[PDB]
Amino acid sequence: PDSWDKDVYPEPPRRTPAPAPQTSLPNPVTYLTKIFDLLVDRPVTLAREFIEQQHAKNRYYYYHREFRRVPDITECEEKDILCMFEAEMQWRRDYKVDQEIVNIIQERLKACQQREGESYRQNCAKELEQFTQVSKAFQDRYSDLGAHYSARKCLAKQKQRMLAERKAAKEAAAA
Amino acid sequence: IARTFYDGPEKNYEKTMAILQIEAEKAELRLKELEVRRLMRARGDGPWYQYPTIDKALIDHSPKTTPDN
Ligand SMILES: CCCCCCCCCCCCCCCCC[C@@H](O)O[C@H](CO[C@H](O)CCCCCCCCCCCCCCC)COP(=O)(O)OCC[N+](C)(C)C
Repeated sequence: PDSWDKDVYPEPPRRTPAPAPQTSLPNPVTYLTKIFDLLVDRPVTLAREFIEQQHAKNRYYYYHREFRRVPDITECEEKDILCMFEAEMQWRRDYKVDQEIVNIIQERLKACQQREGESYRQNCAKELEQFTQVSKAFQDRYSDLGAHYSARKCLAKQKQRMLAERKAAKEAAAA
Repeated sequence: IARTFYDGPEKNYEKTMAILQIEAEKAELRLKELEVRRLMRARGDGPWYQYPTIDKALIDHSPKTTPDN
């Protein structure tokens, strides 16, 4: 339902075929489904609607907490501890957000594999490449930092990668 | 539970900043004190490490029964 956003967790249009029986023998599946729905789903719906109308009598809200964009570790002096603390907290929050992004992409890939059945190898190419890109970016950002990671270590890794990339680019341009 | 037993994150955040500032100031003060102690012991021009010298008020500035002292 509308409990979540369909754009971040997309699903195919969910096409299903119509029953076209070739035999007049009664279908046990349909009779069992009727018995199940009558004997289970109706009391469950009644109880749930009672609970929902009880909830509607007392309604309150909770809000998503918003954070500002404080200066990052690149805009902090060498021994300025306050700006360092601010940047470190912001970097850790961004790290958590990136972890959840990777989680979302992984959930998309798992759902694609389960849904597509025997065609998952061909019908889940877009999800596979999305996960490949996201995992590559995550590995470039945070891999090999180890325990006691910090914004400074990530910055040093990024600087080393940028130096290597610039050296390779200038060597290629020297041809 | 949060209302009865805990506070907001801003309190802990700003207390952490205050503690960090105090500790960083203490560290810089300790390093500065060590450097100052080293300099004063090396040179002796500061208030510290002032070893005693003979008081000049003990000198007798009077004729000494001999003109050449
Ligand atoms: C509607 C609820 C349904 C579910 C019920 C859940 C049950 C949860 C109850 C279990 C409580 C677990 C114990 C944890 C206590 C936390 C102690 C401390 O952290 O809290 C203090 C808060 O004080 C509380 O009053 C603590 C009182 C709890 C005392 C526990 C004793 C229970 C023992 C009972 C044994 C039976 C006795 C009879 C013997 C025969 C903090 O002091 P303070 O810095 O000021 O407040 C800061 C936060 N403020 C400013 C927002 C208010």
